[PDB]
Amino acid sequence: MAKWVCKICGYIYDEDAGDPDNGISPGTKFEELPDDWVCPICGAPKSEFEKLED
Ligand SMILES: [Fe+3]
Ligand SMILES: [O+]
Ligand SMILES: [O+]
Ligand SMILES: [O+]
Ligand SMILES: [O+]
Repeated sequence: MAKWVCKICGYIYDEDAGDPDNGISPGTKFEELPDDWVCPICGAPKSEFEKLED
């Protein structure tokens, strides 16, 4: 599945890994993240993430 990078701090949201400590199970697509989800490192909103793909 896809990876997305936080343009602020460099955290990688890996869809295969999810973010289970913050309520997101593995295999959760970025588009399916709640509107209130933020970067677990720096707190950046979803707007500041970019998908790693051409
Ligand atoms: Fe971040
Ligand atoms: O990706
Ligand atoms: O994970
Ligand atoms: O899941
Ligand atoms: O936002």
